[PDB]
Amino acid sequence: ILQHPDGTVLKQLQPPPRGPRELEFYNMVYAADCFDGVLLELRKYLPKYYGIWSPPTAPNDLYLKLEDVTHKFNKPCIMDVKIGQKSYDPFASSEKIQQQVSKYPLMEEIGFLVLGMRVYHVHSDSYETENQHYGRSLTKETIKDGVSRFFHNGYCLRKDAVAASIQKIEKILQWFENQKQLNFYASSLLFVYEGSGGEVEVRMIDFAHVFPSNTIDEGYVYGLKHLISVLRSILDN
Ligand SMILES: c1cc(-c2onc3ccc(-c4nnn[nH]4)cc23)cc(C2CCN(C3CCC3)CC2)c1
Repeated sequence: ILQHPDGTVLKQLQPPPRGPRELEFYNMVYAADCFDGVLLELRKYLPKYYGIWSPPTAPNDLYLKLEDVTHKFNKPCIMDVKIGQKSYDPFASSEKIQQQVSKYPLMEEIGFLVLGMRVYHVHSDSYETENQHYGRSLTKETIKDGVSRFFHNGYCLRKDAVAASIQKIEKILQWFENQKQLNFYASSLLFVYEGSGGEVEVRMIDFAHVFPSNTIDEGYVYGLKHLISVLRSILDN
């Protein structure tokens, strides 16, 4: 992710087939002739899409120009959560399935994985960052506290942001409960709140493994529901 002062991020297309798939996903969704009400509603929950972008002198070098979801924040607190029971897609090999499950074998059980968080602490005027290994360390025993960490400013638990996150996730869940045409693997929710009341972003990102489907995305739903349940329990801290 490259953060542009103009309020966008540039995301470089991943190597094929993933990068091209993500381009096609955005293209399909933000198709200017798209009257599909499912895809029209989905736009609300994605970064705004400004089309494919390449440097003036390098047509080879492909990026997506996306809304920076953090842009309107002063001190954004950012958490990326991979959603679903499976982070491998329907066309993965045995090896690829094994690669994906081994990365985090609790994916089926929990239905989400914290990819990272960046949390502004007021009293130190600084950020705590957690990486891949943080979320991949979390077990059933420690997931609730693992998530809670995101909402700690080093003086209070930001229950406002927790409650707001549930409310926004709920609308995304409603979207998924009303569509049977897309299944989403290894995709994420980007949570943002103000670290400097209820000012929150929750957006879907990372679409290198979104496939056509005939069924409810049950794995994504399970993850949203479980994530909500964790967030709900945190409101009782
Ligand atoms: C500032 C802005 C964004 C961001 O803001 N708007 C965004 C829109 C899309 C994406 C995006 N799409 N695909 N992957 N990221 C990312 C966006 C994302 C971040 C961080 C960038 C680093 N990622 C990594 C670290 C854990 C995974 C966590 C999220 C920081």
